[PDB]
Amino acid sequence: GSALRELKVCLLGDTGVGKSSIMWRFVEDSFDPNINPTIGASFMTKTVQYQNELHKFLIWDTAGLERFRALAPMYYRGSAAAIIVYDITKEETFSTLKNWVRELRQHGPPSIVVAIAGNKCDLTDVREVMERDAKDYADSIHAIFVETSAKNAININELFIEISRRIPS
Amino acid sequence: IEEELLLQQIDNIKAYIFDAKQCGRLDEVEVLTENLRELKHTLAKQKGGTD
Ligand SMILES: Nc1nc2c(ncn2[C@@H]2O[C@H](COP(=O)(O)OP(=O)(O)OP(=O)(O)O)[C@@H](O)[C@H]2O)c(=O)[nH]1
Ligand SMILES: [Mg+2]
Repeated sequence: GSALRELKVCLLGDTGVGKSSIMWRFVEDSFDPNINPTIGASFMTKTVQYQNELHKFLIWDTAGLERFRALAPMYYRGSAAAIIVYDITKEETFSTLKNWVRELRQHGPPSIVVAIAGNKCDLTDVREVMERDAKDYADSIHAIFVETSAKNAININELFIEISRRIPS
Repeated sequence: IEEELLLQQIDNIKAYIFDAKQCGRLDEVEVLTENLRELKHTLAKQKGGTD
């Protein structure tokens, strides 16, 4: 209330990139190879101690399926941070991510914390998006950048720790 | 938003509310109720009742 800081965070990105899998790894420490595409938007929370302070993440997990694109503003508006996810093996998903950045910039404060997650980083042999290029783009928009794997539990915690560090509330 | 999809998400948040009320997380009942209010406002707007 005074001791516990609520942090609204929204996951955005193309269908199939791993938004929900990132959330399930963070919250439930599990991975499902057969998780189904999200309908509408899902919700989970997690209470953590980062930077010697208590935070409760309020995580909105949006559907990336096309018919739900117009629903996303109901979830990203008023968020302290937006996590925009792409798939390192599909360059088109990074182009989609740039469209999400434009959508945020049209509708939210320039001060919103943006994190870019290049997910499925366990799939090293079939990479299409070079890490150097994705990092450089993230820097150009003042975003957090991590390559993640929900499957192999890589950089998921780091992602949320850095979001917490950057939110000035 | 395609109207039926908006109505379905309202039903989805109502399901999250039903579960957060059956448990003990009061702060999340409020968070979810706020989202429900926003979805309902958007629905009323799509029907022309407000701007
Ligand atoms: N190899 C690998 N597969 C992953 C990873 N993350 C998710 N997947 C798989 O990729 C597929 C899509 O993952 P989802 O978590 O449903 O992706 P999403 O972004 O929530 O998709 P929508 O809900 O449709 O927008 C699923 O089969 C997952 O098991 C990952 O880090 N590595
Ligand atoms: Mg999903």
